[PDB]
Amino acid sequence: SKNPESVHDFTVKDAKENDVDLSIFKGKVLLIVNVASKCGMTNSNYAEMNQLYEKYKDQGLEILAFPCNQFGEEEPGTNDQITDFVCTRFKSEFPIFDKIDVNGENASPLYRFLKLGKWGIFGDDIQWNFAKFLVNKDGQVVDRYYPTTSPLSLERDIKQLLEI
Amino acid sequence: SKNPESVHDFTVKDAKENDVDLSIFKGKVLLIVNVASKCGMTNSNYAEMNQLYEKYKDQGLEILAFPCNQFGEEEPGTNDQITDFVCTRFKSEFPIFDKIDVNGENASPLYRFLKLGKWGIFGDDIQWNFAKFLVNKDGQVVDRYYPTTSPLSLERDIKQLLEI
Ligand SMILES: [Ca+2]
Ligand SMILES: [Ca+2]
Ligand SMILES: [Ca+2]
Ligand SMILES: [Ca+2]
Ligand SMILES: [Ca+2]
Repeated sequence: SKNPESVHDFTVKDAKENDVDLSIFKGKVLLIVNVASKCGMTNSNYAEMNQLYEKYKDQGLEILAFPCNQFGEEEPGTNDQITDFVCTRFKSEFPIFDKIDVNGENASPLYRFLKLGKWGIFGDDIQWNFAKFLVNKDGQVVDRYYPTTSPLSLERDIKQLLEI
Repeated sequence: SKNPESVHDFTVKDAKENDVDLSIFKGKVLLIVNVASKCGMTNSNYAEMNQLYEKYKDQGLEILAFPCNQFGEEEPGTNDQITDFVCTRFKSEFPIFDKIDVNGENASPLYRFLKLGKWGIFGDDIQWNFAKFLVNKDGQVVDRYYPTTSPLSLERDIKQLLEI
C-alpha cells in the first residue's frame, strides 16, 4: 500500500520477475533470509534450511530467500561478467525470489522495513550472507539473527511462533 | 602476546571490584550478556538465564553478565539520582560484574574484542539491554544474538559447544 505497517503491505519479485503480494502469506510464519549469488549452494545454510522446510513446510512456515551480491567478497578467477554473472539458477525446495540489495542506496523497501523492526533494535545493516529474520502471522518482524546462526538454531523460535 | 588473541586475554572487575582474569574460564563455554543497570530481575531474560544456568553450570557453561546503563537510563521515575547509577545489589546465581560501557569511547576492552568476532560480522554496536554472545572453550567468539532472542533459544548452540 503506502503506509508501511506490516510485511504484507509489500509486494516483491520472484525468480520469474513476477509480482508476489507478500500479503498472501498472512497466517504463516515468514523466515526471511538473504542468500548468496554463488552458483552451487554449497553453504550449509541451505541444507539446514531445506530440513526446516521439510519439517514445517506444511505447518505455516514459509522460507523467503533473497539473492544478494552485496557480500561474498569472492577471490576472483573469472568472475568479471557484467551481462550474466549472477547465478542463473537456484535449486532449492523453498522459494527463491529475484535478486535484490539489502543494504545501501538501492536497498529493498522490504529489508528497509524489516530493519525498523522492534523499535530499531533490528536497524543494523545486514552483516553478511544469510542473515535471518522471523516474521509473525501478522507481518510483524519478531526476531533477527546473525548470519552465523545456523537455521536449525532458529527451530525453538520457529516452533513457538507457530504455536506448536 | 601483547595484542589480545582471545576473550581469555582480558581481566574485568566483578561486582566487588576484584580483578578477574577470563583465563579461569578456559575449558568452559561462555554466555556473555549485557544487563540493565537498574535494580530488578523482572525482565524475562533473568529467569531464562537462571534456568539455563541450573541446567548447564555443571556441564561447562559459565555466564558473564555485565551491567550497563547506556540503554534507556531515563526509565526509573527516579533514575537521575547519582549515588552510583548501577544497582548496588543484583540477586542471581550466575555472576554479575561491575558496571561497564559496551558502546562508545569507554567501551570495555572485552566488548571491543567481541565486536571483532567472525571477521567483523559481530561489529554492530550493542543494540540494547540483553544482547548475547557465545564464546567457545578456547576463548573465541562464535555467536551473537539480538537482545530480542530469548536465552532458551540459544540452548541448541550451547549444547553444541559444550558438546552434548
Ligand atoms: Ca550492489
Ligand atoms: Ca553458529
Ligand atoms: Ca589471561
Ligand atoms: Ca538518556
Ligand atoms: Ca554454535
